[PDB]
Amino acid sequence: AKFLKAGKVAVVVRGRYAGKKVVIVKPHDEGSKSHPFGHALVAGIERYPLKVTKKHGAKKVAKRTKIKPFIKVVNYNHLLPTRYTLDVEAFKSVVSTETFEQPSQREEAKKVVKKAFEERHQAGKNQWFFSKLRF
Amino acid sequence: SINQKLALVIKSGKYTLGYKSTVKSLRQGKSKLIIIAANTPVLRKSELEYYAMLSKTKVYYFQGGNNELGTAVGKLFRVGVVSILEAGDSDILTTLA
Amino acid sequence: AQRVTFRRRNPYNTRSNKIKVVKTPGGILRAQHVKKLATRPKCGDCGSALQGISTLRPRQYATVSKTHKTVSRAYGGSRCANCVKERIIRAFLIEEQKIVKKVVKEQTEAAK
Amino acid sequence: NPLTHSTPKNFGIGQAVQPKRNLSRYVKW
Amino acid sequence: GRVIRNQRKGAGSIFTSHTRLRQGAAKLRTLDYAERHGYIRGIVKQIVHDSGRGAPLAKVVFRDPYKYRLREEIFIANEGVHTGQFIYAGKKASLNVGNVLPLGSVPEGTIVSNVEEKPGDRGALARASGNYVIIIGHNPDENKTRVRLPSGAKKVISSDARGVIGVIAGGGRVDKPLLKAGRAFHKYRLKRNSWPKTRGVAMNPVDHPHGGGNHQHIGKASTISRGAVSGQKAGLIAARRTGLLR
Amino acid sequence: AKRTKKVGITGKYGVRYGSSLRRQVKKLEIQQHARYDCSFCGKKTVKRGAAGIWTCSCCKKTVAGGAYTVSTAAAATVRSTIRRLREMVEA
Amino acid sequence: AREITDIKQFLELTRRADVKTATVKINKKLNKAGKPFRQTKFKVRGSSSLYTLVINDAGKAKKLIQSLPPTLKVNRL
RNA sequence: GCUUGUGACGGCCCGUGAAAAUCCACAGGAAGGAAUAGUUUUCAUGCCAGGUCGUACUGAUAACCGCAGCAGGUCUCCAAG
RNA sequence: GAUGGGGAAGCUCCGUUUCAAAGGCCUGAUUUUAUGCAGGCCACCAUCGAAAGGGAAUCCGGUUAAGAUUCCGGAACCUGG
Repeated sequence: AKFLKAGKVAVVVRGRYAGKKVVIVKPHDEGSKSHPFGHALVAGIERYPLKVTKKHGAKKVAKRTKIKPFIKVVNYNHLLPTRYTLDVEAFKSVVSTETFEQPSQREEAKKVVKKAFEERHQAGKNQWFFSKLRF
Repeated sequence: SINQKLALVIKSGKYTLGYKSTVKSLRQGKSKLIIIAANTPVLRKSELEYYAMLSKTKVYYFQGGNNELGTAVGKLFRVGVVSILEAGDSDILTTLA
Repeated sequence: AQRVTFRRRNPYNTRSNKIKVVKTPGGILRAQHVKKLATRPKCGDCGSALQGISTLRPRQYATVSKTHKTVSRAYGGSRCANCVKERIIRAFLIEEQKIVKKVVKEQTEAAK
Repeated sequence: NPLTHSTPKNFGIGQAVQPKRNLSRYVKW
Repeated sequence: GRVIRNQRKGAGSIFTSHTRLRQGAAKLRTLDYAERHGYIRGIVKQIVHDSGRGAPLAKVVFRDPYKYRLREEIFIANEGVHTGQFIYAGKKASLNVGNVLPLGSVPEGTIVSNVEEKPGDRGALARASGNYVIIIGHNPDENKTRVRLPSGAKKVISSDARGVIGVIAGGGRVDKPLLKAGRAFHKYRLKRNSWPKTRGVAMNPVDHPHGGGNHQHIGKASTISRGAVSGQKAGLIAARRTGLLR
Repeated sequence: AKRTKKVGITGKYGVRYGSSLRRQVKKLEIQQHARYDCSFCGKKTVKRGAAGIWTCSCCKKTVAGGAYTVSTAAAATVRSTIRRLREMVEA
Repeated sequence: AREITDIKQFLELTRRADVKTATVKINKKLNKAGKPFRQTKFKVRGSSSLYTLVINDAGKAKKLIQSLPPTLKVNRL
């Protein structure tokens, strides 16, 4: 069956983001006026939170754990689909084709993504999706 | 043997050839089986298996190089992986594979 | 039918001493010393000249903006982007199968 | 607590550059 | 008299080795904890040509145990290695071509090369191309090992002495006629000044013991005592027999 | 158009060196300039760069080997003897 | 040894406070194929560079010359 | 067309045909810093200094060496119909 | 080719990182004062050796009885701050 879906984590293997982890939010399997190929809208995190430890108190923890996200159209061929998953229903509205085209709507739509990700990093659900891939 | 299995799929059933055209059938879950050469590079095979365990498809290993696997599907060129997306009157799916 | 000399005291044809023949504004042919050509930077993996970098001599990169010396992928000015595509595949699928190995070492305890 | 992770580093030869130990027995005096 | 030509190689002036293009001294890895209590893996980066030698070299890159870095070393490449190969080194390694094991760890009838005389000399025996020693037996108490040196001599060494599995690459080298004095000129420019060789017969009573006379001939036996003295020794030295074999 | 009859590749040497030596080289120089199958990429790109080293131009593997040919005679029976002693201890 | 295109950007460097002098060169050329015209250049001298503006349409070139700042000491032709 | 430069290919080797200073990129994440406002001299422009010894002329059928203003010897670039 | 060492009646010889306690950095700790004390580091450990090898950056026009890619006029560029 089709393992590219709304929750499926992937890895970005092609360009400026190569090595970073994403989540496939709104896949278009076949067709579009532009992008005449199967592509998937994704959201991912560009900066990974730094090592946090017992010894860091006070303000370091909040400034180590800062996440920087992104939203991108990407071609399947540039993704490694993997078995992991996220619960994506938070921002399903906020990451969309309508968000692109009006780039103001893209920096409005990182906030609802940046907030959903720093939540999950508390309450350590999806421990792996927040750890820097290494290569 | 396996040759008669592959050889009967040709005119009775539909299939794809080569790496990049299996993954499009495999990422679409149209792949009912894949046959993978013995000389194929490890990191290639490792990835073809990983796509399979996600799409839950049977991975059968042809015994031979890619020079022989194309001799099996009746091609004059080498082929390193083959995906069977619809089987013909042959028994390939129901049997050992 | 004009002929021209070296402009420097090296009489000899060595690798640094190359000459190009130039027509000046004052009508005369004159020789012009030329500096050795620049080689493209190479992928430290596959060896193929990695595109996007400007080809200069080594100390002429100290004078240049950083966009000439880099691309915006990870391992930008270093590996050829198909050597980065692999080592992402290889870093994910080696430490993928490496998790499956560590459950079997928990099972091989309870199975025996 | 949710954010902090457990590494453990594996000294089993073959991996994990060795820690700093007490070499006081081995030093060249 | 004069000082003859073989007495003239000792002071080593123009007779030294031509060392410029040589990749380095091909050795095995220093014997350490990780190798004698277990194995450590490198990979062979490129297998390359060394000047003055007959056999290719391989550069395998290990990971330093006690400090963060890489360390790369020069192995004489056994036949069958390829770039991208994992090369395992240590007591607990496996028997495959290119892996360096102690000799006690391999069964008799195993073919290894670049074996060590004593443990930790980083290789001695059978380093020329195509050579190998066979392991013909063990002595598990007062630990030794019985191996067959490439000449056919049988030597007995320690069982902690490492050696690398397989035959050294570059076999078949001397099968090809050299065919002209030029190709032998390009051979010894990368080695040393031995060439060409004037027959001591063809020189004067000063230049050699074989010199002089109104014909070319040696005049006395061409076999010399092992107990000869400096400069007397030219010709077949302390031979037990002589003449074509039958 | 076969041109020469006996000498083949050694026609470059002309009349010199004697017939045996020229014929004994023709044995090897047909081996070292020959083109071999590649045990990895599945094509035949393999050629010799130097004594001991055999370079694929496809998969860029370099492969150590025999001086005038890929696999030496006494080598192919080492990697069987080594394959046999390995199974001996693990079986 | 540089060139300026926009008129406005040229009006900046004249005030840039590194520019002590300028000049106006007049060159008589022809355009297209047939007929000539009067081409002028304005060369302002920086410390490290020399900027020039080329005016091929003489309807603009006069409105520009008057617009030069009074401190700048101009050498015409 | 000739001279020189260069690029992509091919041949040859039991011959595979220097080293280093020097400069840069990348991996890493030490730290340091937005909200009444804080950086960045690898973007632009602007500012100051750039020392010591060599520098003439022949380079040869008389300026070099051969007792000399010697038919000898002596490395090299440019090259018209 | 010094040093450390090692020979040599001695002039000096071996050797060049060698059986060596072979060294100065990066800033944190200081706002009594500047640098104590601080963790970490990095072990390559003289120097000499090419006016043809490697190498930061300059061009055109004019000028002298004799000098110029150096002087003049103009147009650039590099390096350290």
